[PDB]
Amino acid sequence: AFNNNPSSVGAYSSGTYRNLAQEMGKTNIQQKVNSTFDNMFGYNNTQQLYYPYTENGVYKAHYIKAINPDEGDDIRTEGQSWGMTAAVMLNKQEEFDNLWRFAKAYQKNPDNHPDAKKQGVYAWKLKLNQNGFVYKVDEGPAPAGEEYFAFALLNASARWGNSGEFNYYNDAITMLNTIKNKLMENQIIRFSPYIDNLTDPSYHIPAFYDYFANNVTNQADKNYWRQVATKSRTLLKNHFTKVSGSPHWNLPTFLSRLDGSPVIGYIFNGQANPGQWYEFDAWRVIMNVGLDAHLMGAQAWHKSAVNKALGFLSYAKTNNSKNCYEQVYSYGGAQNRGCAGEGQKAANAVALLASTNAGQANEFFNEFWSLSQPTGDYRYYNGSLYMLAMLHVSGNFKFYNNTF
Repeated sequence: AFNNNPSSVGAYSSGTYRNLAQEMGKTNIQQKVNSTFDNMFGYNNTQQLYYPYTENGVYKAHYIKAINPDEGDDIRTEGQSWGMTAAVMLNKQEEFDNLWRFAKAYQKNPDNHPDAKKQGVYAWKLKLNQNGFVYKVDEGPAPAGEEYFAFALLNASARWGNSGEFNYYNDAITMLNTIKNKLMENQIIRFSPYIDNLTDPSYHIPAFYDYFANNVTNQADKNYWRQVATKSRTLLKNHFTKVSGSPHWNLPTFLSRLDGSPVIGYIFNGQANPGQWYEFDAWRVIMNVGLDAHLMGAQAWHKSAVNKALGFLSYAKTNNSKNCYEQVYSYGGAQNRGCAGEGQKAANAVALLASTNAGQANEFFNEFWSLSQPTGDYRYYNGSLYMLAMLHVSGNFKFYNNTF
């Protein structure tokens, strides 16, 4: 029985986590969740994304391989912090520290970096030189990584304690301070440290902030993060209000102004796509809403947000000869980028945690649950979200609080 009226109390306060998959009637879920991790983390160059990093043949750490069939493989912070996240969620501590060692060592920018805006942040692109070593391809942050880096670490601490190799809890504070100091603007997460009145809706994870707050001890910082959470929901609320119907047709967008306006067209050099596109990043907004609705409780905006989004994708599936919804949508029109992949389907599966239309829910869930785990060239992004979505639909994405 899908629970078509999600609690306005969150899983976080109540300690009651939903098991979407279970509700949807499914079976052997934990197996899937586990096999999912196991494959993603097993040496098989198939679903695998977890790769060991050796230097002169002395093992160092592990990293998540952002597998690139076009531009050629690189190493991004996002997928790394995701790795750490899944690890801690599945009590895989061996793997966790492997990835965190890598991150702390190779992704991190020295705090004596000439550029202050780059200091202690995490280089978003790293690559493997033909010689065999890691180096920074791009020294600018992907603030979402640091976001999850912090979240992953707070949990790691709470789960395993900080007497091991890594003092997760301190590592976590540093990160949190970094985000405050290098990745914010009026408490709204930057799309970059260099542009202003700019955010990426897909970075907002209101519940994470609330969580951060409960895991910082001093009364000043509790407020900071509680504020950031308030503003973040507000942001998504507004953003979602703004995308309602014409001209946007209820799909969130790549970039946003802090008021929640979709950034129309190009506004800076390098910008892959126009800001008003529902694309690879925007894929995650309703996924984040679900997560939020689940953990922090479902308000109406949540419900409307996921529903209408999902609705359009549903409605669009009929508007198509190839009988699917597409990867990119501008002003409600198909940008012809092929049919939705596993990661996009995975995203929408989580979104159902705020959904209320049970019919819809079955449409979207059975579509994700039927997929086989991402393999091949485009498997980095899809597999990463597949893994996250696996924890989400299985009652395995939990907030683990530290006690003081």
